[PDB]
Amino acid sequence: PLRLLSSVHYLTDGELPQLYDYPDDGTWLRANFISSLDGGATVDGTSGAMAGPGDRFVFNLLRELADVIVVGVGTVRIEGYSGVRMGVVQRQHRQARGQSEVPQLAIVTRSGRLDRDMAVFTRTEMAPLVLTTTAVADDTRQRLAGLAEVIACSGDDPGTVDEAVLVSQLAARGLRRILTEGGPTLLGTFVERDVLDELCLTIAPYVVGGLARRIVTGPGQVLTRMRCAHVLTDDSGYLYTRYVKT
Amino acid sequence: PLRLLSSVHYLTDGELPQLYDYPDDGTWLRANFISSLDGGATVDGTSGAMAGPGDRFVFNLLRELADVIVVGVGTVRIEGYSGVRMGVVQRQHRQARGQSEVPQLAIVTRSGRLDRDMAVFTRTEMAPLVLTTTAVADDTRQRLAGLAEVIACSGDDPGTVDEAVLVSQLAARGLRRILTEGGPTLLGTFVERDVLDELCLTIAPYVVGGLARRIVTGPGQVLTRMRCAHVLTDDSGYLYTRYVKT
Ligand SMILES: NC(=O)c1ccc[n+]([C@@H]2O[C@H](COP(=O)([O-])OP(=O)(O)OC[C@H]3O[C@@H](n4cnc5c(N)ncnc54)[C@H](OP(=O)(O)O)[C@@H]3O)[C@@H](O)[C@H]2O)c1
Ligand SMILES: NC(=O)c1ccc[n+]([C@@H]2O[C@H](COP(=O)([O-])OP(=O)(O)OC[C@H]3O[C@@H](n4cnc5c(N)ncnc54)[C@H](OP(=O)(O)O)[C@@H]3O)[C@@H](O)[C@H]2O)c1
Repeated sequence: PLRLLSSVHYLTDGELPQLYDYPDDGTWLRANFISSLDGGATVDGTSGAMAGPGDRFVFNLLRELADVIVVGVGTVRIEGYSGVRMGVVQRQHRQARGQSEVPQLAIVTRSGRLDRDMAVFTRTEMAPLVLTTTAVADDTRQRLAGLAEVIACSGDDPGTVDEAVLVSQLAARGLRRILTEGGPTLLGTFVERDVLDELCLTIAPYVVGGLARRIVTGPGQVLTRMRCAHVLTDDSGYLYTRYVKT
Repeated sequence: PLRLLSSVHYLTDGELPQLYDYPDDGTWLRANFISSLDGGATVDGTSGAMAGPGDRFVFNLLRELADVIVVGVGTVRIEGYSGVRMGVVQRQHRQARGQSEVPQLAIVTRSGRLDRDMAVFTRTEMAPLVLTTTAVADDTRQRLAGLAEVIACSGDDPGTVDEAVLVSQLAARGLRRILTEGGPTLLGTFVERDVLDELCLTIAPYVVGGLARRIVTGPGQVLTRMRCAHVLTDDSGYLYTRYVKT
């Protein structure tokens, strides 16, 4: 029944993208998170502490592959989101694949209460998308004129975001290779709404104790089976897993 | 940097214990938990739903190997703990290793408010240990006379349990191969107190959303590095990991 996993293959620069390729067509919502062994998403309020040697490799790759990075407004402020920096070689590979040189950032907010003075609009090569509700879209649009394209992502209720709508709105703009890196609330809603296609999860070899929240938070409770596509490791005992929805 | 993990070896009946052996001497506190990809310890309030094909294999093995199973009084009630059932072959292998035929159960409680009428004392081959505080030990001892050996596990504060003391009290009684299966509060305190030597964690290939709590709960925040001793898998995409403290 049980099989021992072992390192059978060293990954170099180029086999790595293959492992994390998006499907050749269709919208694909990929999440990339890190957590402790005991499910803590945070250490001292952020994720960067737990980050593996591999983790920044993988984190960067997934960004390189994404058409858009979708992020909750909470993570933007907390993780200090600025523009998606692509290095010269990253830009090259993106252009080679026919994508823009830098992935778009898309910020999800139900409230739309994004300060014009927010950090996220400032140090960036590209104006973010703001994914919000039909209700607040117009005001948000005017308030953020010149700083962000504001997109209504309501489905039926104009006062909330419909996550499948959100996904289709991004697809609608050719941003079908979607990466989300947080936060837990956002991820929680993707999970609740069953629109998460893939979870790339770094499991950091730490226990952090009970204080930390999980990589998903919120009222959602589901039981979505996923298929383990791969587990990578490094010498530091990290697991870089990639699971795709059944 | 990254290595692809793959199934290199089929585990049979007998190589499995080797992977999960306790050190030949010394006290060893091993936890065995299961969680979802997104760190949920529970589904609908229990853990059994997520359980792999492998998971009951491993769960049983770890029990077979343990001198004592330490459990919070919460898990006892919630998971419906009765006596540790060992099958005839399990008993045999335990005797072969010089252990009692059935592992002892040890219930941790600060309050000591264990009903004499509790389920845990009833359907069992062996009287449980009750690990509690110096303060309530005497009353708990009298109240549970005939049903459980009550052991004070205070260190300095007689009103709380000192987890290192708890471990030594079990060692003191020859129960040095310790398995805990919960709950999160208990595990949280083992983690807080840095007495957890090993975490065997089943990662079930599900996301469950934000409602679930983690396999550790409580106020504790630590950053304890662990070494990945092994990752096993099955066809169902479960990971049966074993991490030992650095
Ligand atoms: N371990 C990891 O991998 C990881 C990764 C990322 C973040 N984190 C951590 O998690 C924490 C942040 O948590 P968080 O839950 O507040 O982050 P968040 O999900 O990014 O932010 C929450 C806010 O974003 C908006 N939002 C999220 N989902 C939405 C939805 N479905 N529809 C409309 N708006 C939505 C809402 O904004 P409005 O209030 O404006 O409506 C919501 O209040 C930080 O500590 C961060 O470091 C950890
Ligand atoms: N996914 C998994 O692998 C897994 C495994 C096990 C359990 N669970 C789940 O977790 C839930 C139970 O959570 P829980 O935190 O209440 O379980 P718990 O830790 O077993 O029970 C908590 C209680 O046990 C006692 N306790 C725990 N740690 C103690 C300590 N260091 N010192 C003194 N007493 C201590 C206290 O009893 P007193 O109040 O009497 O002082 C405490 O209130 C259930 O839903 C269960 O299914 C999940």
